[PDB]
Amino acid sequence: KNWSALLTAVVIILTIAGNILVIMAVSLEKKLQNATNYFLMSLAIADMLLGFLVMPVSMLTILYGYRWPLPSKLCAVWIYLDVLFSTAKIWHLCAISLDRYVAIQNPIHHSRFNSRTKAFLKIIAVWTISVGISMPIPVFGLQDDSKVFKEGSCLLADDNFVLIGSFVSFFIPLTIMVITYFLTIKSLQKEAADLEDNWETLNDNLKVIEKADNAAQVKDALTKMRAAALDAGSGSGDILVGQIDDALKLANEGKVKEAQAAAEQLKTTINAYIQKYGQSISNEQKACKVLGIVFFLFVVMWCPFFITNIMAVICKESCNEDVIGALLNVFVWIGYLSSAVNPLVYTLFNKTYRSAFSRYIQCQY
Ligand SMILES: CC(C)COc1ccc(CNC(=O)N(Cc2ccc(F)cc2)C2CCN(C)CC2)cc1
Repeated sequence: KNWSALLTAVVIILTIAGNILVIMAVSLEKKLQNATNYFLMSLAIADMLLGFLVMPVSMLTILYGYRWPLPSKLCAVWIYLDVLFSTAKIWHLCAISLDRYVAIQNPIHHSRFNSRTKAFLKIIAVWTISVGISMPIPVFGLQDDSKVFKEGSCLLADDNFVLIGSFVSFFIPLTIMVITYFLTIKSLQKEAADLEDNWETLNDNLKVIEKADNAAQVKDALTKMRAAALDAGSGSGDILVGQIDDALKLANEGKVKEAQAAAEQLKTTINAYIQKYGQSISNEQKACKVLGIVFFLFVVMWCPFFITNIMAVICKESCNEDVIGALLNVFVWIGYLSSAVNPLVYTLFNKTYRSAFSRYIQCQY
């Protein structure tokens, strides 16, 4: 009746508002300009399109009693959209991890000069592959009207489509995301270990310089310190390398008594920069944790719908399907609420998201 129509109607507007907020935050804040936030904005675009088009149609179908009120030729469109955006999201997320798994493994990943157009084309390519995956739904639904209509109700009825799409769209990106998340935490655990080794090497060679009577000892210690400071090529790694090379210039000239005071000043710079480099890896893994959270939430909230759809294929004879069919009618809306959940996490964890969204609240832009 109507006591559940209101419950399923708030989800649409919450999804719309939250994802429009996310789009505005990504497109407005100058601090979010990188590949990950561009992918998140594309994800928010997909969520906003899903909430603007598919969710209200599903709501009106619910209020009409799970009956299709639109022209019969548009049903194949509806499912297509419901596949086009979600398949994007599960592949957008799967993209991000992969990118963040590989774009950080090059030894100069902590550098500036991010490839904006490269990430833009990556997003376009992910959308293109999602379009290619989603094309069969309308292509084979326009020909056969019994593939998108299951005895008067507009939903996927082809068991082959259900199985393959569940494998292709849902399970494969989920497994890829899990494996890449594990490999990402394993890889990032090594970053914080090499940095500590560089810090220890710098401390050892600074101890060596402080107590010295030779001229080439300074050269050896400064060379070892030069190798340690190189690190992930931040660019201000080279400002520390440049200062070390300045002291190395003093040593190679010959004045030992002058190089030691310089290295003392560089020691203060070294401690400051390492506490800045090791802090950068902390954010590098915090973003990974937040993205893992959003992966988990999306997958878990879309799980029951796929579980029941897979159930409805193989055991079509040895499984009761009286109330189980009605379970899908709320599992689909759990999957829809997965769209609205993401901005909540963004406001819960990412500080810039919190500030921007609070700015837009309480009678303000
Ligand atoms: C041969 C295939 C390409 C044929 O084409 C297919 C492509 C995809 C699938 C599997 N995808 C869905 O079951 N849905 C979309 C989805 C997509 C991705 C996600 F991560 C989450 C949800 C459901 C469609 C029905 N509505 C009501 C809920 C969502 C089925 C067939």
